[PDB]
Amino acid sequence: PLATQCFQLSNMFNPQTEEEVGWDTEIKDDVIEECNKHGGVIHIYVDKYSAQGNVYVKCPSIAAAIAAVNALHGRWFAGKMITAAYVPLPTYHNLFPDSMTATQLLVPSRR
Amino acid sequence: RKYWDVPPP
Repeated sequence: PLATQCFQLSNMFNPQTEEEVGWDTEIKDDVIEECNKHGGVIHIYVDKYSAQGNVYVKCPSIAAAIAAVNALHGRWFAGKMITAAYVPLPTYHNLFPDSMTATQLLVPSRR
Repeated sequence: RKYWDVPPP
């Protein structure tokens, strides 16, 4: 598959077994913190409804996304193996139009 | 909080 600025993480959680309030905000912060070791994030969306446990990410550049996908794919997260896969830029922008103009690097919500 | 690189129990 061809590398792009965007990718999807899968198997990050099971929404049916997530009971704690603001659990998706904690997942978001886990992804931002981990991608700061690479090139950062400009857009993130935690899918609270798919059983697959999907997280959508947009990096500031294709190089930043390659660094993040290579480092995150096949990792353990909360005792489960996660998959990282590229998302074509028109597919990502159709899902998240507000990500088209995103430029600012995201900061985690928690300390 | 530790979830990254945590293998199954």
